Order: sequence, then C-alpha cells, then structure tokens
Amino acid sequence: PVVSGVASLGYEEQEVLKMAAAVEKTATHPIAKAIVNEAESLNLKTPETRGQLTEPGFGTLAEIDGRFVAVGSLEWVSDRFLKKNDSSDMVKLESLLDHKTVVYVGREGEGIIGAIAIS
Repeated sequence: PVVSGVASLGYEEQEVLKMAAAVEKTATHPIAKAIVNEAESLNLKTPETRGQLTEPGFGTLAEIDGRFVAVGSLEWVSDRFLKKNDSSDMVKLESLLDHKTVVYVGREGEGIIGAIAIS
C-alpha cells in the first residue's frame, strides 16, 4: 500500500500531501500510514496540529494553521464544509483520477482541494 498519485486543483502537490499527512499523522490504518510514509519519504515537513476528530470508516479532520482540513471519502469530505466545488472542478478531478483507493482532501472555505491515489 503506497501513494500512487496526488491530484490537486490550485495547490501544489506537496502542499496537498503535507496537509493530508498532518491530518493522518497518528492514524494506524495502512492507507493513512502510506500517506504519512510518503510525506516522510519525500522529506516533507508536516504542519503542526492540536486536536483531531476521527469518524471510523469515513475520515479524519484537524485544524491546520487556523483552518479545518478533512481527509477521507469524497462525500464525507465534501459534506464537512459549506463551500462546495464547482461542477467543472469535480469533472476535472475525477477525469484525472479516472486515468486502488482514493483519499480526498478538503479545506474549510475552499471545498475539495485534492486527492491521493493509493495502490
């Protein structure tokens, strides 16, 4: 179980991974470990977090530098924040992923900002 790809919209790939690994820091599940290991393997410094919410089978949320960030399934990440992504952004993101699990990444005030493909 390893990261196979990082999809983003306006963000740098590294920024999406850094945020996702910050949220996934202490999750024990092999997928979360892989996101963390990839940020580690690439020598990425993850931002600090105090506090997190984990919803088993859905995802994990934590505040990163003053904004909440959620990592998990598409619907649960999308539902976490009032800001929703344009329909064209969803097509673009899904078109890239369509070309193995996908973990989505979202941020309050922005909606979905990226996704991590796992193999």
